[PDB]
Amino acid sequence: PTQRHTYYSECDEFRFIAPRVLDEDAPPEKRAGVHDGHLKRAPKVYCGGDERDVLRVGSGGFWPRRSRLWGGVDHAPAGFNPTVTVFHVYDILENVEHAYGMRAAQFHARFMDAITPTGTVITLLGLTPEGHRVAVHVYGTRQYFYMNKEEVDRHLQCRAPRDLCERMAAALRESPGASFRGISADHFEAEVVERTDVYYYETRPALFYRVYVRSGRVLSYLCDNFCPAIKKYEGGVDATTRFILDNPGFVTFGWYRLKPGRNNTLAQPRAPMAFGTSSDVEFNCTADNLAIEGGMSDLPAYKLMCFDIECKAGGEDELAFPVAGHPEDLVIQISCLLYDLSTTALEHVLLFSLGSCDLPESHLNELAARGLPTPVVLEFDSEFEMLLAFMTLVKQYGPEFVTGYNIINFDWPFLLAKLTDIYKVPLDGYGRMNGRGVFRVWDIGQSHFQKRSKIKVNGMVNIDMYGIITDKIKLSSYKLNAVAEAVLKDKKKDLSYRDIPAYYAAGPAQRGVIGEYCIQDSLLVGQLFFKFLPHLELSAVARLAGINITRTIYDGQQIRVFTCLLRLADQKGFILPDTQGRVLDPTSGFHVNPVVVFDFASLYPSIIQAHNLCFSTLSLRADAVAHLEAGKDYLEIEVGGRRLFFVKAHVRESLLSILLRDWLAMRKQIRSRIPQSSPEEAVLLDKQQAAIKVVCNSVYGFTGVQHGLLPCLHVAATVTTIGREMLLATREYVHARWAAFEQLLADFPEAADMRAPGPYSMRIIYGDTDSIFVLCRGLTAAGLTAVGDKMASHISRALFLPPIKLECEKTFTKLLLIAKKKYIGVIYGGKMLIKGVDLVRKNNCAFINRTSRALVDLLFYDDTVSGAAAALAERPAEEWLARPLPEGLQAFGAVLVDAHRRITDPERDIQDFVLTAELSRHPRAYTNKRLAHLTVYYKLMARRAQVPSIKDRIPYVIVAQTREVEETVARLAALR
DNA sequence: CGCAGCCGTCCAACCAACTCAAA
DNA sequence: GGTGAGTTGGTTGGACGGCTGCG
Ligand SMILES: [Ca+2]
Repeated sequence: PTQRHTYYSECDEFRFIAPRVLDEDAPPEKRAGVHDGHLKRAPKVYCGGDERDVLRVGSGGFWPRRSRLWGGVDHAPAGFNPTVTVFHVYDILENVEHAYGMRAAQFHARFMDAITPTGTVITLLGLTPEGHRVAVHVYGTRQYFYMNKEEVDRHLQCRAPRDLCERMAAALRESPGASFRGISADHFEAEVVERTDVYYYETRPALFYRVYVRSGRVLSYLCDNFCPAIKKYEGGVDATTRFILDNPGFVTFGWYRLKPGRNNTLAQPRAPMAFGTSSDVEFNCTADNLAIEGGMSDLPAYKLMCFDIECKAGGEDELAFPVAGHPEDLVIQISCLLYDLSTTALEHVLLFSLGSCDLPESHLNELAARGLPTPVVLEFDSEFEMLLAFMTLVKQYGPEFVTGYNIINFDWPFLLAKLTDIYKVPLDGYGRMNGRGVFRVWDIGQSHFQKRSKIKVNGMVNIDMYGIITDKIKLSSYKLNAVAEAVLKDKKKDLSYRDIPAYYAAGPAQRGVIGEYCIQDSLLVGQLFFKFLPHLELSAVARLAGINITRTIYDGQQIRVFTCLLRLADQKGFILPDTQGRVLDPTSGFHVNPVVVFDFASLYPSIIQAHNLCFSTLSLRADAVAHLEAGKDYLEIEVGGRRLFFVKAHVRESLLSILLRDWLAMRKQIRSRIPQSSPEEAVLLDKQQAAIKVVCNSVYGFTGVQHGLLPCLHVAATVTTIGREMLLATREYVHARWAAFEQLLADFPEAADMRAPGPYSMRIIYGDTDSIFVLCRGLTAAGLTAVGDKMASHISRALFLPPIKLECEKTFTKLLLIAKKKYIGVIYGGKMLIKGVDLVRKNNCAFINRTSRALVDLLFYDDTVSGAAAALAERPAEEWLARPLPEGLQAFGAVLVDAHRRITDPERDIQDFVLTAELSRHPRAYTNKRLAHLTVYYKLMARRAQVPSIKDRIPYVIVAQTREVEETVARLAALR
């Protein structure tokens, strides 16, 4: 081939690592540990009693393939050549081609020029509607950056643009390493343009050199090593972003059409021996050969692989957590389920097994009954053969989407550690590209218990359902079984990691039980994936933000806003510089008068719009605004000690304000269609409106993150300053206008029915970041739910400006304020809401958890306890030491007395009082020694001097000093 | 009877182990 | 990616108060 394929298509030799337990009639002395040594035969697969080599492609293969090429052999049917008109892009790659490298391919001159002598090529990855895999390579996208003309001319004595091209070329030749060679001024194109720096209102338009560069590597050097005295603009912008922004309409995910170019040129199909990727067909084109295909929105037949690995620790402890760098800690099985992402149908069930494995009739009957495919079990003699066969599947079937549970944190890191460290397989050919592609995992950072990681593989969207579900569903435990019982309501089986070595050693039937359990977990995760449809959300954000779905997952929130801002800033002639290097506090207490929550709809975005906040409307200096009129043409605001100014929208409209304005218009338009739309559309529209929400809410954070892409702490500080002043204005208005019931009634004549017995008062009692809680003494809760909408409306007219809206969320009938962001309350509908508090403690026993709930539930649902709890707030805490406790709390005390009785009673259901831990270590002293579970294992409290199981959970219950348990532990301390 | 020394008790801070959470 | 797991429970050290001994 023209570019070498770097994945394995042939293999004669490998490091054979396999458990000695797989050898039949081995004596017990040999039936332990692993073989580890080289073997000189082809890697091999056994399936249903047939054998094939792993890397043999042809008829009879034990797993499906969607690969045209294998090791440069074209396995397409004779004369295969599908016409491509429309195709759906899901991911975009950017790579440097060199005309010299491609000289043996049959490419037209108009492509060769765009890579002469080098150039970035954008590769669109997709399917046709018939399910043919396509790559379209787009030529001609130069990256570019700007520098101020007067600073450049003065700094390095340039007269005309080709001088700057020579200066940059020289700065490449003279690099500290030999990293840039073959350079000329022609690697650059430079032109003079007029632009304005995005920062500050006073800033004049100036002449900049816009410099075009052929490679992101060349750019990254000039934007760090060349004239660092001169500030640079948009040097961090990648070729993908330039491609998406420079062509109106274009998207990183969606349907496209091939079409004639400006000189009636066409896309050129590549020959098979010139393919860059594992695709059925490939094309060269330029961006004028492309258009969006409007009216297509159905996803094509992409394939999803859901996978899960089982591992067995092979060292001195068979029950320790396995470590990939220890050769003897093996991958023993991999379940791999292949779905069609468009129909949601499970198409294949593959189980890779080290050692023979016979799946149970029970399991095979259950799958057949559920209508699912019959599993193919693939058996391997060694761990290398298995990992190579899984990676061979990944390259040959090429699943566009991959999922699993903790696949980023464990399964991929363990596999790729094994493949790179133990075995020495180059991963750069195992993605969509045939070599030199990204295939990498990395650790997030200093996070020691929560080991967390990211992955990028070219052309493969990794979505981990652990990430999706932790980001969505509030749960006590995120173990996959706990999630299956919570989300799918489905009580599936367990096999412990402690059971696995005992099962694995027994024989093929017991290794089958490991298979059943492994398959079943991948099925649960597939069902979770197609419940949440997370690809549709990530797709929606990718389309909206103008970034690929890969960056949508693995990069932060900032790049989303940055890319949108960059498009808009360009339209308006701005350029973005490359970044260098209290009365609201709750008096805690219990309220039995209704509490209305007012809450600002999207406070920070609505402030940004209302007050026209932006980089480009800010000023720090009065002579910037001395020609304008105060209050009319600009806002003045003291923020963090500085006097900031922001010109109002009719002087200059904020770029942030325009982004937010336009997004919220789209969100309305979509949500207006949802009730009319067909149920297939209704889910898509729901994903679109959700994508817009997360992008809007990220604007505030984007400005506030220092050393971010485009920071402006003055805007973030003004947003939060205005937010604080708005909450106090809300409090002052509410207190001043509605001091007396008559004033409320004059504004809302409904209040005549609402009026409850006793004194009327209406006071703010808590104020969050963007909500206010109003204690409505002397009003009934029922009508107050409705009057709150009209109050919130009236406040939003009297105060504030048209993008800002205060809304009535909810009415508590009873509320316990505990602290900032901690409260419990019962809503008017009877539902209890708990915020910032856990009433069940994970380390406590059932007796304590249930009794804790009983006390809180009684405070909220017994009005006698509620009223008496309100009476407590009449006095300081110390005075209730002297005075008798208020009448009505006796029923609350009664639950404590009852629970106390139930400790020291016969017929104590001891099972409610069982604490628990798993011993895990060896059972002797360590440091702290007296760990309860050790003294109910080793120095056993109640019973004989040893306990059978070292790695499972010790149940234990505390008991009285008795001159019997004392003697037991005090003598066991001597036995020791 | 007063003062000094020693012992006991209480409080605060730090360190270690468990938990998921993958096996 | 910047903060460390939270959490608790046990152990050690320091301070304060009370009782006993000595002058
Ligand atoms: Ca997993």
